[PDB]
Amino acid sequence: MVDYELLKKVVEAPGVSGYEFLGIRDVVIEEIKDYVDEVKVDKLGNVIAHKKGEGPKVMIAAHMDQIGLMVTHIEKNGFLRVAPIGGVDPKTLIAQRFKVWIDKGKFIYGVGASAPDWDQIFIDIGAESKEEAEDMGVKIGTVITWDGRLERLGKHRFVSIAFDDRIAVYTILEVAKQLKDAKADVYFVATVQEEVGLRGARTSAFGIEPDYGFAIDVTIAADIPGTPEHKQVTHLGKGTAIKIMDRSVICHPTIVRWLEELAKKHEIPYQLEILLGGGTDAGAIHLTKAGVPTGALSVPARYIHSNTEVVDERDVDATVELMTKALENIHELKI
Amino acid sequence: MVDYELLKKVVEAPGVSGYEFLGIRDVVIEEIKDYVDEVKVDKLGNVIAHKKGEGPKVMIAAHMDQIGLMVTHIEKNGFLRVAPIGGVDPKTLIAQRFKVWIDKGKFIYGVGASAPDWDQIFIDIGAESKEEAEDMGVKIGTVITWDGRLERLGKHRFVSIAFDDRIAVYTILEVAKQLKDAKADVYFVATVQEEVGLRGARTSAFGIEPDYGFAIDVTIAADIPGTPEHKQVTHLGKGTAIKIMDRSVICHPTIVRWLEELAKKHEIPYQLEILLGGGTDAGAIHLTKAGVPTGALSVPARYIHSNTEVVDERDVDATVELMTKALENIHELKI
Amino acid sequence: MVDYELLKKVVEAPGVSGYEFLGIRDVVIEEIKDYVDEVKVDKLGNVIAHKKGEGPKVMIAAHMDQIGLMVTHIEKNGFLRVAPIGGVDPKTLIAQRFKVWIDKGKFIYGVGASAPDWDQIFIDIGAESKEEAEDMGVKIGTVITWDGRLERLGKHRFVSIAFDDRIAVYTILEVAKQLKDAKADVYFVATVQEEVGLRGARTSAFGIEPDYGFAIDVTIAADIPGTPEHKQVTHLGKGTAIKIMDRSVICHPTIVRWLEELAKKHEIPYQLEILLGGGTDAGAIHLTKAGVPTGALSVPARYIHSNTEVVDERDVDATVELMTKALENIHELKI
Amino acid sequence: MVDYELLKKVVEAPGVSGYEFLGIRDVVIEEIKDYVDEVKVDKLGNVIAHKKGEGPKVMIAAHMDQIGLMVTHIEKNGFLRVAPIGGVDPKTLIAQRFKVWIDKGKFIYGVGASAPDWDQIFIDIGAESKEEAEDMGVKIGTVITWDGRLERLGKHRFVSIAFDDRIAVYTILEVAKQLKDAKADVYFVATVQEEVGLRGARTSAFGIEPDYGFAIDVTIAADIPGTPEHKQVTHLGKGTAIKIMDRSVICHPTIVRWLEELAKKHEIPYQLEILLGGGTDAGAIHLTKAGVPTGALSVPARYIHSNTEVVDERDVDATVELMTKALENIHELKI
Amino acid sequence: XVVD
Amino acid sequence: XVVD
Amino acid sequence: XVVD
Amino acid sequence: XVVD
Ligand SMILES: [Zn+2]
Ligand SMILES: [Zn+2]
Ligand SMILES: [Zn+2]
Ligand SMILES: [Zn+2]
Ligand SMILES: [Zn+2]
Ligand SMILES: [Zn+2]
Ligand SMILES: [Zn+2]
Ligand SMILES: [Zn+2]
Repeated sequence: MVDYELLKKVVEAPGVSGYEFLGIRDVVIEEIKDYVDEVKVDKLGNVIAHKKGEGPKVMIAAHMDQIGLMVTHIEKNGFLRVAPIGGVDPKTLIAQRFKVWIDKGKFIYGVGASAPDWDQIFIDIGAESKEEAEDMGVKIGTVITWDGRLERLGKHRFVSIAFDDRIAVYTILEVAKQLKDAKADVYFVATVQEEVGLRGARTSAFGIEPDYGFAIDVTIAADIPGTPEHKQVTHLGKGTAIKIMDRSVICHPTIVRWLEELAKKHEIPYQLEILLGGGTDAGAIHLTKAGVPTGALSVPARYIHSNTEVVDERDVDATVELMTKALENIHELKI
Repeated sequence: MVDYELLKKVVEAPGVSGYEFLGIRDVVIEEIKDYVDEVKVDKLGNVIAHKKGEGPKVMIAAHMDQIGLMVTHIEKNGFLRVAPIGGVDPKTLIAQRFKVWIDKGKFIYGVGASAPDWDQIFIDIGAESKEEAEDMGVKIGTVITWDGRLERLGKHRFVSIAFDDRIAVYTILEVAKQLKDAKADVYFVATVQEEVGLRGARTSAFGIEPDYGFAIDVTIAADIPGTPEHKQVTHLGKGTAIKIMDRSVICHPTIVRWLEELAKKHEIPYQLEILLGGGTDAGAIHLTKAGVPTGALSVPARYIHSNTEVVDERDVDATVELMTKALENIHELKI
Repeated sequence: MVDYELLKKVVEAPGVSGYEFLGIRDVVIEEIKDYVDEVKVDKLGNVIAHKKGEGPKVMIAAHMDQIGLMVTHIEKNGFLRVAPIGGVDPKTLIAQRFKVWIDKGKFIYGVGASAPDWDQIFIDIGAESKEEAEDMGVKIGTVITWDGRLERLGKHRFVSIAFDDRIAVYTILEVAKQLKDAKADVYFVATVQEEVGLRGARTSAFGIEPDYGFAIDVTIAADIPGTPEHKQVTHLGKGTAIKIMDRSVICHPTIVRWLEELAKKHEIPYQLEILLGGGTDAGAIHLTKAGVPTGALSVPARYIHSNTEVVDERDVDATVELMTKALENIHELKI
Repeated sequence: MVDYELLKKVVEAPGVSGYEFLGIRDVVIEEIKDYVDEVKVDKLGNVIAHKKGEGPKVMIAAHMDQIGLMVTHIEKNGFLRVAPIGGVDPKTLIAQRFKVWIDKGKFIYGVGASAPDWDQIFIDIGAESKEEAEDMGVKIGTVITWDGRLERLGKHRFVSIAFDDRIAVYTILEVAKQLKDAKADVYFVATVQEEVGLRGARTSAFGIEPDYGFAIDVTIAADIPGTPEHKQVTHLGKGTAIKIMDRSVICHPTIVRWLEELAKKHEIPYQLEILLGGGTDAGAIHLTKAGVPTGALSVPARYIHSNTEVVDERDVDATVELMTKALENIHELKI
Repeated sequence: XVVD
Repeated sequence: XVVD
Repeated sequence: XVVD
Repeated sequence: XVVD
């Protein structure tokens, strides 16, 4: 149901917050340029892909940065100490393999070791001293990601590192490929630094000054053992999730119901999402300048912020379909 | 290695967040005006010193507000209750002497008394009743700072109140004095209210709309007894600290390495800084309008947010030197 | 320094306790048969490779079983519950990828989820119901291993699943290849079920009735950050570890010193090992029938019982060398 | 569905570990002798009933010892202090009636009294002094069992003391009665001291030296209120339980699946069993001499190790049937 | 049943 | 996903 | 220095 | 390695 090869390219490219230029940036540019009129990279590194059209100016954002680690110190015996880039849980770093990036397109393996707190965590790269670790290319500031790869789980699901929005990056790439003569001036944006504060979405939205804003991200799917039914949030395979509100934004009620009605009309499976906490790019977009009415479509995902996030292709397809239909009909929307 | 008299003037002038106009503002204006083309004070009180030049527009910010206390209530027997202005730790107020500001350039002494929490802290000014305290000039809203003075510690170090950036204010004053025919349109800004939320940096950056942003502040130097080596952050005397990232900002990687290369080329001692938390003016500057590539140079400081902060003159000189070199070569920077 | 391809073959073959026949068994037989006179598989599944010689009958054991998981229940929504095979720590199962074995040479991926205890752990294989999980080939009793692969760490180290003795299996394969006309009747044994109680070593030793017994296994290398020097046990790269005693056996003092003297004479790096707990096949071998004088050589390993165990090739080579020298000179040993 | 009178005889005969000769031994001999060629009692007290046949030598073990208490001290006022024989939980001794055995076939009543720990437990036999208790026949070493009797619970269930394997003793007696001209050399063994360490099974298996081993015991049936579905282990009435593994043994995979296939072929209800802990006679049998491939059939039982254990006749019949079919077809088994 |  |  |  |  999804373009597996394309999904693999987007999830496996490195790109931690602030360092998206090391891999994911070029993948997004290469895969979207032939479907838009112009592609530009702004000050902070956001990739802005503009598809000219006659209608409301619409910004669709999917963050391309992923959570990771940064080397803070190299111990006398070669072990590495780290700081989190984004909301990383120490429990997900123990007895795990990592890719320690020594240069663009170059990495060496590392092992995470030693509930665990940050001053107890360290990375072993096989060095015997600080000098050897440095000769291997490691320095204070070296970025690290899990050694994760995309794989299939059963008939419709997948496991991978960084679905937390590389699945949304995949989604906008697919939407850009499907969109044909839409009555709207579209700006697809692969935003930077969402994991550290919705930073890229804030600056790109300011520059674009859209009439309507849309974010595509993952949302909590806690439909797992031991979770009370009312706390599951979303269910895998039950459709794209239309966000009503999360801690960072209360989606415009008119857009929420407009999306719900569009889903019903085109027989696209969907579910309604409400989060007690969490934050998404929409949280920044809607507060741009004099205000921007916004909505958000989310891909349900289990085990978010780990090397083993899980999504369902049926929900991904539903998200691509609903966003495409939204762009084709937004010229009629009356707020 | 530093202009001791000038440093004393900047650290001993009162200027708590929101009330910088009571002392530090005038000191900054007086000490920088003869080295720039124009000096202006904006809406919130930021001091903007413009030095015209041919090149990129660059904003260099150092916050002039310091942490302190504000009177919230006067007890029946004349004792004062207080609220913190900025991140003040009660442990630093016990058995300490304070300057209670009753007017611009006028203060009376106070003694802090009674781990301690805020409802247990009080200030004794020698009054016997609420009426006497009021006759002495105290009111709800009266601001208070520690009674601290600059002194030397050994050959290269110093102890003082408010190094937490008055050392950066000193730094930009020195940079302004050294800068000669730089190929850049420079805006030196002594920002207000950094301690309560990077507020002054946000509004001044919006008005200036710089091409490049730089903040100068203090950073953690925990190179003291009992601290694990990987948690020391920076070391006094080992150079100016080039910030890679803190909780408020991920400095532009190109600027970070550009600064590091400049330091190496000009033989300026430096060290790399990463903070798990903390916040600096750069956190506001870089998110201005459509985004601003930023960097930050920090002065390592021990015992931050107290009346006894400690810095090393060698790191201060390195910061002045590197910032000066950065401004002289920024016209060549390619991001 | 090691035959990388051979090591990869032995560590990546599945073979949890009691189910060694699913993969590792055939690898051992195939890789050792051309270097011995006869290869037999006994009642419990031990692989006994006999190399005829004139001298003392010697048994050298390396366990081929690895720790893993077994499906105990399939939840209504397709999730799997598990029980440990061997000493598995729940902390090493969180946000990890697994190979769920549905048949010999056939697996599907699984994700571990939800300090964690066993009733909180579960595996997600992408199934939506118990029926779907069963159609995918899963049943009560299905065995599972981590999805781990051999990789290099720096110049001399490696990371892999199951070094906990697949490194010893590799060692005996190498010893069998190097041994030439040794004055000893050698029995190389790849034992089963060591992780659940030194079971295979007990039954194979009974049948062989050796004059001398030797076990090769991994031992604790806790030469990592935060560990007191006296609690490190062994150090990676400092040589093969000659076991003095662990909780399961007090190696014969004459053999211990004989091995130490042999190491010195042939300039083979070595270190002495003492464990407060732990257990090894020697613990069963030495108590066979009327008693068997035994010794044990261990390969120092970090992060034992996880998907990211780490060893140093220099210690592995030292172990191969010392065991080979021991077999060539054991005919002179006088106990 | 079961021979009620025979079951009553086996469960109500006294026979705590080490003292099986006081009652259960003679019951087993009397009830099995007419169905075998010879009956012998070995050194430790195991009852070995041999039924000659042409085929593999097979040992089928069911332990005849039951848990109980032993008098450790007689207080000045006649109360008795006790030590457990086997894994007895103090909570099952409070306000309970006991049979205090003063001689073979002679007992007096006792009452257990005073979560409870061992130094708080005591038995009241109505004596007023130590001397009176001794005159009544009690001494240090006197054994005690609960005063329990077999009774029916509904249509298919029963409640009784010592089902924990007297139900297996009943099973082998029934199998011995049904077995006709089996192609196997069968040794039915009522083992001693299983509750204190699988002791009788170890020595009898050594002497018999079987080609195949089978144990019949009870297993956990936690299909009661408040127990999570994945922790129920087995369900009453759902069939004989084929053991895959428990803490003491990993049943030979070939035998496990062979038994499962036999059950399917003969339409005998069965369920698969996996225990995180627990121990059974198979744990000793399979490690005999050079190893013995073994399997185990268990009777699901609720409230194990108490005076009120509960089993379902349908599971008991299924166990008798499957074991009988196994013995009749074992000559074809190829391991 | 050792244990339970 | 900030937070989770 | 916000925080420390 | 039983135990660790
Ligand atoms: Zn039992
Ligand atoms: Zn029992
Ligand atoms: Zn996200
Ligand atoms: Zn996220
Ligand atoms: Zn500051
Ligand atoms: Zn501060
Ligand atoms: Zn081992
Ligand atoms: Zn082990």
